[PDB]
Amino acid sequence: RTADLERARLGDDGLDFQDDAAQARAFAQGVFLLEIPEWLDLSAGDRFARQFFQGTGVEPYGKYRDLSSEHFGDELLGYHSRVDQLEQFLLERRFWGEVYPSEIATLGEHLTLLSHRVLRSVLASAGIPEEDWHRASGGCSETNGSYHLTFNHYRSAHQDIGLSSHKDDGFITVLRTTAQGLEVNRDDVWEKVPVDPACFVVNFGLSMEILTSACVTPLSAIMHRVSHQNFDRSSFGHFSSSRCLPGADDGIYRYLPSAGLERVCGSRELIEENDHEIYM
Ligand SMILES: C[C@@H](CCO)[C@@H]1NC(=O)[C@H](C[C@@](C)(O)CO)NC1=O
Ligand SMILES: O=C(O)CCC(=O)C(=O)O
Ligand SMILES: [Cl-]
Ligand SMILES: [Fe+2]
Repeated sequence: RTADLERARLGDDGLDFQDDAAQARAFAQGVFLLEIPEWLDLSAGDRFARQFFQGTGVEPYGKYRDLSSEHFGDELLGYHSRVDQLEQFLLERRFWGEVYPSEIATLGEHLTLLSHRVLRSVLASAGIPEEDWHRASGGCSETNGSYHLTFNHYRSAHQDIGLSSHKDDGFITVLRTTAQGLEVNRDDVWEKVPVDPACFVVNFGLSMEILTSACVTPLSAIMHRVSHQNFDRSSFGHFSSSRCLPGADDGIYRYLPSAGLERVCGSRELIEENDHEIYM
């Protein structure tokens, strides 16, 4: 009932699995483990995930509870109480420097560059021509995408599932979890994702699935969920999406082999539709 996931590392040539078969399975499963660089400090992010929901009486991060979507002119952002056990703080990179604590913005920058390197290995392995990467990824093949650094707290007193089954919206999710509860549906069976605090969980979102749907090896956005938590749980994730600013939306594309990119929908449109289905 626990998934047997491939483990990878970022090395001198990019994303290194144990062998080519291991990489192929990992990309086919749509989820794998990525070793956390030894120099990367996650302790401030872990603390933010434990505090952000607690209010201005709890230092240094409880005050972010007070920052609702209105403060950002973007309904996606700020503090959100979900219908599941989950409550969240979500912030897109254009606000990190102004709004996040400086050490949290730094964490977001590290993860953006790490995710950038991961995505480029995946795009190369898909055989998409390099000059199409920027438009295909809505800027994420460089550092031009939309990036959400999102903190999660599961309220165990709520008699809900932790987080309903869903696919992420974008291309790459880098997930930091230190406690059980994350499950994946591979081959129509729910399985627990092993907990390894020395690794990130990496998966693909809907944009990756759309982008590669006409390729010889389509990559899937893995269905996942968080089971009902009897004790509190927290985590955070870095989400890479096609640039989805209000007014500057880069679009979602499917790659047609030998032809080029065909536009499928808007990036914000996909995020809004997906969030709608996840919860209602
Ligand atoms: C783009 C942004 C979501 C903005 O609403 C990004 N993309 C995702 O797919 C998930 C969505 C849900 C599970 O987390 C939120 O409940 N989280 C993110 O931060
Ligand atoms: O908390 C987790 O482990 C998963 C969070 C998640 O899947 C999400 O926010 O999209
Ligand atoms: Cl609450
Ligand atoms: Fe998710």
